[PDB]
Amino acid sequence: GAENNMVRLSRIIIDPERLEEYNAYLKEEIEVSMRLEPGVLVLYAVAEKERPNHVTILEIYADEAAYKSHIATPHFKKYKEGTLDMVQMLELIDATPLIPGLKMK
Amino acid sequence: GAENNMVRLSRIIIDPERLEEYNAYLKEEIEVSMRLEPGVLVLYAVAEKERPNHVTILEIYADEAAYKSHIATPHFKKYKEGTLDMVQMLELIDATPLIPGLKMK
Ligand SMILES: [Ca+2]
Ligand SMILES: [Ca+2]
Ligand SMILES: [Ca+2]
Ligand SMILES: [Ca+2]
Repeated sequence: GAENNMVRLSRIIIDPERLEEYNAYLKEEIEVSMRLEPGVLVLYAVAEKERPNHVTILEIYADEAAYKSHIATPHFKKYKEGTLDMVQMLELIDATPLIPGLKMK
Repeated sequence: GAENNMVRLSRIIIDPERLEEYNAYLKEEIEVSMRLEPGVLVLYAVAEKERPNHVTILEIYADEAAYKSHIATPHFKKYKEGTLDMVQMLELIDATPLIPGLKMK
């Protein structure tokens, strides 16, 4: 439920020359995850308008089991392997939501 | 609709000695905004577990008119004035969602 969801921010810097390829892989992998995995509650990615190769993803998983299952999926594998040479920085920020379970209108 | 929503990340660093007071003001202001303003679609605040005085808020407004109305409200005023001496850094990052209108499950 809301009280044990794993919430994380991923902050990524992508090689500017590979940004189109990266976005193609990322968008597909998010779409498949949202479609197929009940434990993936959101993968909400945004690109900074001033620096479009700086992407932040708000990640909410039902629990750590859901997260571990997610990173074993073929769709996550395709993304992780496909983009390995495109990522310049990856920051993984575990976080606590101020209002657990707050949803978008 | 999804295609003209104003999406922004606010990254804030709060004076560590004022963090409890800050969170009280922030949580109240988010709760009131979500309750009262149809144009505030989400204010999803998280605190970094390693550095709890580092807060990131995913902000989604229906449009720029909704945002301008929000910052004129008495509840936003109370928060902005109440926390003015507690904020050490404020970064306002306009952003483009990769999947406009994606919602949390
Ligand atoms: Ca849960
Ligand atoms: Ca390069
Ligand atoms: Ca809109
Ligand atoms: Ca201090």
